[PDB]
Amino acid sequence: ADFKFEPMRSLIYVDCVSEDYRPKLQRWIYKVHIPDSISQFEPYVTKYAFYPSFPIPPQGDRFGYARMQLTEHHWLVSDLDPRLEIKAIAETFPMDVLVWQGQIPAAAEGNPFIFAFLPMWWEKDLKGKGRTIEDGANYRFNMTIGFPEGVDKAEGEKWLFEKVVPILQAAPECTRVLASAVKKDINGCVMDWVLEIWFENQSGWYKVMVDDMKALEKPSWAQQDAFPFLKPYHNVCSAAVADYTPSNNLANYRGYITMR
Amino acid sequence: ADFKFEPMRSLIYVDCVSEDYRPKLQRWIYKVHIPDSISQFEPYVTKYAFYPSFPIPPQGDRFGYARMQLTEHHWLVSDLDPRLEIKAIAETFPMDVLVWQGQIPAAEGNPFIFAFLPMWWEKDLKGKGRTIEDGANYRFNMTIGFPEGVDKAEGEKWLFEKVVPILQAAPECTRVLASAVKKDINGCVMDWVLEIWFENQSGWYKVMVDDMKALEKPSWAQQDAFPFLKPYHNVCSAAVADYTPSNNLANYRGYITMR
Amino acid sequence: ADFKFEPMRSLIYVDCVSEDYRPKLQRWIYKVHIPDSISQFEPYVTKYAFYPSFPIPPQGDRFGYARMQLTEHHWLVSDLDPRLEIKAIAETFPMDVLVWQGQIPAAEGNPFIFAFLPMWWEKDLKGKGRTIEDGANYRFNMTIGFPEGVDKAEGEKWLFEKVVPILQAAPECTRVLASAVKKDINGCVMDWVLEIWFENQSGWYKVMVDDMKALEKPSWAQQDAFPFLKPYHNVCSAAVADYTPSNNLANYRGYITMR
Amino acid sequence: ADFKFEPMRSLIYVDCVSEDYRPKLQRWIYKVHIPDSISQFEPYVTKYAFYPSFPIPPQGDRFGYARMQLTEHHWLVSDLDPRLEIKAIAETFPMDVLVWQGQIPAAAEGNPFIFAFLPMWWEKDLKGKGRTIEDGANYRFNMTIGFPEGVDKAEGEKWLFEKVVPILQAAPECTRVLASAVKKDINGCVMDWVLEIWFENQSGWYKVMVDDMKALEKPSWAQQDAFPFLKPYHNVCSAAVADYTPSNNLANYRGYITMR
Amino acid sequence: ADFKFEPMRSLIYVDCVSEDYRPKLQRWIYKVHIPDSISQFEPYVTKYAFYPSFPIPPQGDRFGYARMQLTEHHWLVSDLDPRLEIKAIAETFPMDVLVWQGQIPAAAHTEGNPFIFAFLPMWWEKDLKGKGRTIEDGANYRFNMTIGFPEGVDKAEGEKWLFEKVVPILQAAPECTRVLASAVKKDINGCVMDWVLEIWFENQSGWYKVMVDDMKALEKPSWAQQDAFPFLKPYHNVCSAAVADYTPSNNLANYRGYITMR
Amino acid sequence: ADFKFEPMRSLIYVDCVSEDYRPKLQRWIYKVHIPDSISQFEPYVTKYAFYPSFPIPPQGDRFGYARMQLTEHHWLVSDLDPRLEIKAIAETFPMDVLVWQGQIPAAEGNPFIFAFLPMWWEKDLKGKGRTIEDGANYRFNMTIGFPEGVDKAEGEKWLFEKVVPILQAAPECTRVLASAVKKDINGCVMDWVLEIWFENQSGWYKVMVDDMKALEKPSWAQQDAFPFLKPYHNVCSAAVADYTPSNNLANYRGYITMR
Ligand SMILES: O=C(/C(O)=C/c1ccc(O)c(O)c1)c1c(O)cc(O)cc1O
Ligand SMILES: O=C(/C(O)=C/c1ccc(O)c(O)c1)c1c(O)cc(O)cc1O
Ligand SMILES: O=C(/C(O)=C/c1ccc(O)c(O)c1)c1c(O)cc(O)cc1O
Ligand SMILES: O=C(/C(O)=C/c1ccc(O)c(O)c1)c1c(O)cc(O)cc1O
Ligand SMILES: O=C(/C(O)=C/c1ccc(O)c(O)c1)c1c(O)cc(O)cc1O
Ligand SMILES: O=C(/C(O)=C/c1ccc(O)c(O)c1)c1c(O)cc(O)cc1O
Ligand SMILES: [Cl-]
Ligand SMILES: [Cl-]
Ligand SMILES: [Cl-]
Ligand SMILES: [Cl-]
Ligand SMILES: [Cl-]
Ligand SMILES: [Cl-]
Ligand SMILES: [Cl-]
Ligand SMILES: [Cl-]
Ligand SMILES: [Cl-]
Ligand SMILES: [Cl-]
Ligand SMILES: [Cl-]
Ligand SMILES: [Cl-]
Ligand SMILES: [Cl-]
Ligand SMILES: [Cl-]
Ligand SMILES: [Cl-]
Ligand SMILES: [Cl-]
Ligand SMILES: [Cl-]
Ligand SMILES: [Cl-]
Ligand SMILES: [Cl-]
Ligand SMILES: [Cl-]
Ligand SMILES: [Cl-]
Ligand SMILES: [Cl-]
Ligand SMILES: [Cl-]
Ligand SMILES: [Cl-]
Ligand SMILES: [Cl-]
Ligand SMILES: [Cl-]
Ligand SMILES: [K+]
Ligand SMILES: [K+]
Ligand SMILES: [K+]
Repeated sequence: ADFKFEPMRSLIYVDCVSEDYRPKLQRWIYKVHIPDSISQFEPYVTKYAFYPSFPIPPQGDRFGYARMQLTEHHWLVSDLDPRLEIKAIAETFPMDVLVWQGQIPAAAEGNPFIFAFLPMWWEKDLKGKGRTIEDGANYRFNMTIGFPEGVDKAEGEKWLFEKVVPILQAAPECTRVLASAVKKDINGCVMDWVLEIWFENQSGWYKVMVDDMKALEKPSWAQQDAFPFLKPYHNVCSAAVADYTPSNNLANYRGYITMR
Repeated sequence: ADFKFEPMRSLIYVDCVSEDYRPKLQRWIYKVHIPDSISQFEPYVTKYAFYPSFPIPPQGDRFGYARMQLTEHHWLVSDLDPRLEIKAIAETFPMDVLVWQGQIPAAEGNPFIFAFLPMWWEKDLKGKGRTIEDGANYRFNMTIGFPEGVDKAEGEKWLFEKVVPILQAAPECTRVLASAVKKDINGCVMDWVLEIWFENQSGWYKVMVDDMKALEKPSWAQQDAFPFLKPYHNVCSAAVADYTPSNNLANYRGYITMR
Repeated sequence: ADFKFEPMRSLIYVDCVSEDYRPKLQRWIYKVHIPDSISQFEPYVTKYAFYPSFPIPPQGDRFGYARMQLTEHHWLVSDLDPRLEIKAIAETFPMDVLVWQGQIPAAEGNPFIFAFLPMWWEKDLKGKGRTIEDGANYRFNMTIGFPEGVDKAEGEKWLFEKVVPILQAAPECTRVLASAVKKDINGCVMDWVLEIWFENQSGWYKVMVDDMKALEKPSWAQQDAFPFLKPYHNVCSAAVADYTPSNNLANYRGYITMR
Repeated sequence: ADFKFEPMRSLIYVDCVSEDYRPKLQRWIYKVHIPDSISQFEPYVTKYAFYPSFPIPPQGDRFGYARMQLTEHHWLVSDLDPRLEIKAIAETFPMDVLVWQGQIPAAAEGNPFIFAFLPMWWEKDLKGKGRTIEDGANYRFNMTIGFPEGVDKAEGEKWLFEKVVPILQAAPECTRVLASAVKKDINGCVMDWVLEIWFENQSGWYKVMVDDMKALEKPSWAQQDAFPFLKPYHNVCSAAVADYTPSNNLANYRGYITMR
Repeated sequence: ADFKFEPMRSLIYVDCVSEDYRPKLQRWIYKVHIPDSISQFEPYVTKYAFYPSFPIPPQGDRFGYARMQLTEHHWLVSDLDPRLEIKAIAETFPMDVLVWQGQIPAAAHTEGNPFIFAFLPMWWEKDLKGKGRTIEDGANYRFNMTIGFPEGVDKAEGEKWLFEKVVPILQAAPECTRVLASAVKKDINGCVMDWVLEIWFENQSGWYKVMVDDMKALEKPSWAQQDAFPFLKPYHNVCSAAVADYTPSNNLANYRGYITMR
Repeated sequence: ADFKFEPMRSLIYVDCVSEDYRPKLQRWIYKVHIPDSISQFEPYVTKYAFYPSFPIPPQGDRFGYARMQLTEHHWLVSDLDPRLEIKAIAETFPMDVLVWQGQIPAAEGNPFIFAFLPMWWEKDLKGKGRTIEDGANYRFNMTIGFPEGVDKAEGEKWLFEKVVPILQAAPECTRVLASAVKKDINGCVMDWVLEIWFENQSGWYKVMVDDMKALEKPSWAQQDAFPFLKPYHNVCSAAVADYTPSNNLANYRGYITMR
């Protein structure tokens, strides 16, 4: 049977729940996970990249801040096609990785693995159209949200656009707003939206995403007292990243060369 | 909604209208334009290459000769899909680029010619079976668009029944390939892209200038001699080599400057 | 017209019929064939790799053992689409290559076996979940095609109900994978591709020679022992490693010679 | 005249004095500084790499912790040879870079530029000889020190190797100790030693470098009350880094590709 | 015996004497010469690059203008050490290449131009104008020129002329943004050239204004081999190229074989 | 203190004493040894390459034939300088590697042969001027060390006045190169490295076995026939191709596994 041409960009929000885990998690990612991954999908993934998160900002924990990285893939086919379950070589994946990323708690309950599929192009351009790289360095705050069980999706959308987006648009500190609807049909991801919101720096982020958002009234479905009113790491995940990453893995990886 | 699998090769004819602009245009292309471009389409363009033009030959001006390069992309999806208009980072594009390439004057402006094609040539009209072992080629790539109110079928008939026979008769011409432009993608005025190979500039001239004097002047002619089309508007061209070092998705390592 | 999205993995079984031909065949493959191939299909082939065969094992000749390599491509479109027949530059292909690989004699010629598959194995029959951490594999890749007038369904039933169970039972065998050949693409005579992993040559021999002695000789047998198929015509194979340095779209930098 | 074969490894300790500067400094480093640098020394530098610092640990400020990265070069000739002062193209260097790194304040004192030359091979192997990458992920604490004005160098050396290093050796948390003398003859660097001290993690670092070092008595020349007893960023600089960096710039750099 | 550490930058001035030869010469360079060269010196050459020449400017012929490229190597050891003459695989080098480049004439009837291979230190010895120029300051038209004074001209006198008569005209011209110079290492391979200069402009017009028009003010030296600056015999005592800041042909990093256009 | 500029090429003769060890040895070399090595010497080694050996020829065992590969390094400094003994990260080195290569048995082990040379061959004795255009070479690289108490000058005289003239006379032999081993670096027992080219295995055998029967057996002979030296102890060799894909500082991208 045929395989469908299904170009998509996916994002995984990778946390590191303790600094003591960082060397181990980082080693697994770069030493073990990259080659396993390329080995499997080189023929049908056109880009595979890691975007290390900037230092967690103040109150970033309330946004499900990924303290390790964003993992980004560009697919030509759906990885959730059941035919793609068969692999000559399976990935080397210690259960410890789940501890390091917080999927399993210190045994807190655990945090889910958030793997959001999107179209390759942003669906909505809500602020900053025409911005070039010449305009300067961006503090790029990528955030995914999923409305809690039994909140009507259209009602969540209405909240987002009526209440939240206008505050982003109004803030001179915010230079760019982009959004896409999560493709729910692919893997049953709980998230509904991915937004990217750019600032000049952490202080700008905080002014807008913490101080300006104090004006919002608390929705009836709120799972925390303040914006984003969603349960950290379960219904909201995020990372602040730079414009550039050296970890463009299909082009740039040359093995796990160690420092002398 | 779905995105359609639309594998295509595109060619852009990049001129440099004065030698005094060459350093600036070349810098923009290699220093600024490459990274902006790769940044945008790395996931759905499988090849992105520049083919620097050989020195403009005698009477090359009459063929809309691109004095900088051909720019070549291989796409997996149509770039003219409206959904692809949204970009996180837009390209850095000074207005001066338009002057350098001759789109804007600083007597008359020339259009930006961006022709989409299938990835494989539709017609193989001479030289089938030629290998790289057979020698170095002077590859004359030429695109033409018939003027307003010329029946396309009539233009096609002229091309294939009058023009190509002259190419076939010349032993100096080693290869003829052609494809119809995909006009449905971006409204390009051009109708055909041909590639015509010679051994060298003198062969090109003997055939494309001297042998073509035998053609009679069509009624729609916009100039007295072949190609009878308005330079840079209804005909563009470049002569290029078999190989380019500028295979940008594989070969680019930043704008390293000479010491 | 449209081109169909047709992701496929293909395998070619490349023999070297005499050791005296090995330097010449290897030179052609790496010096001439790689650049010709990349030149043609860079935009619509996502991976192009050679897997050198391990030394031919005892009785390997009876399995149509490829003494040079497996050649592997990953395609986004069918290479047998008639539109893909047209190429600006054709491959440089000396007739001697056919001699070296045994397609023609300098007793009897062997066919060119080019099998198209889906990119993912259809059947996982032993060893699901094996990781690279579990150790080095001796990977025996084997393709078979039932002789003329053997019912395909009957051959399939034999393969999966008689042959594969012997593989499954052997502790020496760590992995069994299989896919049906896509016969609709290029008319390949082969019906199945299997990959069967061992620890080493001795394990391969214990299972593929000694354990297979238990099989009844089918009525259609073309040789007395498993695989009961005519070497190089109805069975081809190679044993290869997990890794190859010849990942050609990523790793090739020209034919640099030893000092 | 001849050029001397002078193989050396150099380290630069690159700070970022405010989180608000991080995007700008990081952009300059990766977008502007890399190509300028490669352009100049590609023919006589065999390796050029950046090692991003792990998050600053508790009390890391007291160690002159470089909040951006270590910059590492391997030279075949001395960069301080006066003939090497001439360059066709000079580096693009906004004065703001000095602000971002803390060399100058915002329009005697910011912090000096610390550029330490070493031999390519560590001179002293004081703990953990034989360690392989198979033995696990390392938290690699690289630290350079320079004794203050009018402290006898031999006396400082004796203190380092007879008082400080024994505490490192006694700690099971410390898996590796390496040291080299700074080549002072190259560029007049104030630093005298570079050490690298490995731990499993941040907690190990802190247990040893803060808690175990409380047992040291305060030298007469001390410029702060606790180990390392040297003035942060002036007489001590440091960074904790991983075994691997994706920023192996002579091999891995493909231009400043921006995230979509 | 020991090999001496001898870091050097070399330049070869590669001409193409007819446009009809360009496809063949270019094919040889990129298809045959690159891999042969890398095969030989990968272990002791740290950079190998080609800088294609800009279109020959007006009166460029009088400057021994190389119509193909500059070839640039960075050596760790002297290639003229006699021990380096032995090579497992020798370069494939048809005598036709010499025709294409103008070293020999095309066909026996009843001199061409010499091969100019100049060794330099890796760093310019003299920075005479434009110190501190960055890439941010804009695109350069980089005119690289090598000169060798004719037989029986005192070298010190030639030097004094160069630096005290010629360079001041460059200094006075606002069109000229950079002047760099090094003495040729004559001890390596007996090259006739004495100096390599690089002189930067914004563009061809600037080059011409300065190197042709402003130089008309020079008086003609007694040793002159032509009436106008540079007063030296084209291709024999003067060679040159105008090149860009950047080349895609950084061959040790960038070469992936002779991939042909579709 | 200073480090001396000491440009050298070194060769290591890597055997594989049983086919059952080949997957494991090959995995260690490509998965573990490459990154460990690059990690250590990237800043002062300009080239690091593996040349896989062709199949062992008839009687190749008598020449200490390396059944895995030649390992080749180009150094800027002496790796045997005692200061280079200190390394942040030591190589991961299972003792089994010594079994696989035959240094240790599962009576007698074979030594590790690591020969340092100048980067350029000292003697060109046949085939000067041969280019890659002249064809594919079967390159037989052989190192020899005269036994204890044989005068070195006498061995040299034998090599160059008795052995090499047989190579010179044979039309099957297209190239002879030789260098003296640098004994001062690491105490290597070997005295010479030669490379001797043929067209193929048959040519190798005709010359190195049949033509060498004419030599009289030296008094110091450790075996009856040429090379008259103890296999793997006083003679080691490999036949290799002109090209290797394993140019490790340029070409390595991690241990990507076959699908
Ligand atoms: O990036 C991760 C990853 O493996 C994604 C992925 C790729 C291919 C698949 O078939 C698939 O199901 C998932 C990733 C990561 O970056 C960190 C982790 O802990 C786990 C991951 O899967
Ligand atoms: O090649 C050019 C180019 O930018 C093509 C292109 C790329 C991405 C798109 O989305 C698109 O619509 C077009 C190009 C060039 O080479 C020179 C120029 O002056 C302008 C160009 O666009
Ligand atoms: O791999 C080979 C190859 O060329 C396959 C192929 C590609 C495109 C086509 O149109 C086609 O018909 C075949 C290959 C090889 O690896 C070795 C050979 O000797 C010949 C080959 O074709
Ligand atoms: O490492 C930096 C740097 O400037 C190095 C250097 C190398 C060679 C020279 O001749 C020279 O003058 C300087 C560096 C860096 O890597 C990051 C920064 O943010 C600032 C730096 O100076
Ligand atoms: O690069 C060229 C070249 O041949 C250099 C060289 C190297 C070693 C030698 O011993 C020697 O004599 C020369 C070169 C080129 O790149 C292009 C040309 O057109 C001509 C050249 O010589
Ligand atoms: O390449 C090998 C190797 O390790 C060489 C080497 C490097 C540095 C040293 O200090 C040293 O003593 C040796 C190598 C190989 O390629 C295969 C092997 O089996 C063993 C090796 O050492
Ligand atoms: Cl913590
Ligand atoms: Cl586990
Ligand atoms: Cl900025
Ligand atoms: Cl709360
Ligand atoms: Cl749809
Ligand atoms: Cl019109
Ligand atoms: Cl008619
Ligand atoms: Cl006209
Ligand atoms: Cl259709
Ligand atoms: Cl044989
Ligand atoms: Cl049959
Ligand atoms: Cl049976
Ligand atoms: Cl039989
Ligand atoms: Cl690549
Ligand atoms: Cl801060
Ligand atoms: Cl002080
Ligand atoms: Cl204090
Ligand atoms: Cl000496
Ligand atoms: Cl400019
Ligand atoms: Cl003269
Ligand atoms: Cl004159
Ligand atoms: Cl590289
Ligand atoms: Cl065996
Ligand atoms: Cl051959
Ligand atoms: Cl002995
Ligand atoms: Cl014997
Ligand atoms: K204390
Ligand atoms: K004059
Ligand atoms: K004998």
